[PDB]
Amino acid sequence: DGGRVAQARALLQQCLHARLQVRPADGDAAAQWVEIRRGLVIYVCFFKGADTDLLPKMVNTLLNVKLSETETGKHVSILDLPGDVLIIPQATLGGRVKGRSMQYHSNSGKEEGSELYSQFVSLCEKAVANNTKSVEAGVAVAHGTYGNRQVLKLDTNGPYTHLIEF
Amino acid sequence: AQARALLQQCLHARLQVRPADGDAAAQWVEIRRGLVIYVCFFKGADTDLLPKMVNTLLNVKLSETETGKHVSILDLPGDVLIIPQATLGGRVKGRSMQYHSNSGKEEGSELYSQFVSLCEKAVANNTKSVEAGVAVAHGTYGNRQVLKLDTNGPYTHLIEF
Repeated sequence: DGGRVAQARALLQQCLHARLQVRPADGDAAAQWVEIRRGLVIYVCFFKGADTDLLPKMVNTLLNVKLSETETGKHVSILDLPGDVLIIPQATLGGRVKGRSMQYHSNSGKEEGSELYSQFVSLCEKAVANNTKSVEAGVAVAHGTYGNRQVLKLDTNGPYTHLIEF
Repeated sequence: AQARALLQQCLHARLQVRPADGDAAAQWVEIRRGLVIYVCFFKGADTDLLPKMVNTLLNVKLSETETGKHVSILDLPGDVLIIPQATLGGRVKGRSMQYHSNSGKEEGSELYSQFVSLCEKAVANNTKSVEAGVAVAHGTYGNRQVLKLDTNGPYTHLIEF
């Protein structure tokens, strides 16, 4: 691969339930939240200098990878389970250790990463909306607010965590 | 490649360490404010590099203080929860995963135990950790890792060895 530099990183966990803060408390206004039920949590990090075709490859790969356990114990995709999807921006996955600190030099800048993040979210939403099984079961796609603290509670039957690099 | 570790910051975590057996309820461990270390060991991993691996993970600055600066889990100080997680070594192959480079049961189990033991020893040799009564807890190798996790931002990092 000649040292071809990575383009993104995604971490995938299975959940029974997730609750994610989408706005922090602000004075008299309480923090605001989104939840999902049984489903897939995708944590995403984008790197500088990636191909124009990265996002549809990521959507296709991640929604179709067979990581969700059926009632028989067989592994299917989130689209086939079917289940919810929660997307969490997680640029820290790009951090590389230097002494006792992390460096994030390969990470997309705030504007680039924000844009890629909104786009990724929207493509996932559409892909789920194109999927018959998902639509008919009423599954939902939820997502974290870019730039915020990802206050997350997660309930699992084994997160079954995988990492996929683009 | 020796190993992969995934690190997440928590306020609380609860991990099933024995499944329910008939009448016998599931058994569990917990930590409070702490670090969750998910670990995967590859085939051929050198046991003599495990102390350094422990050293790297317990001393990396990922835990937030009230002033917003970061310190290791030993300086925070907080708890440590170690979760076996060889799925982290999976490589995507179309719609499936391949785990070819992961240690087998015999080798994996042994590395895991040794790592756990070295983490315990490292915390017990840390003055600040001992003064505060922080605990190291660990999952059961090869069981289903039933986990509840409560975070103020998991702040998830990945470190390769």
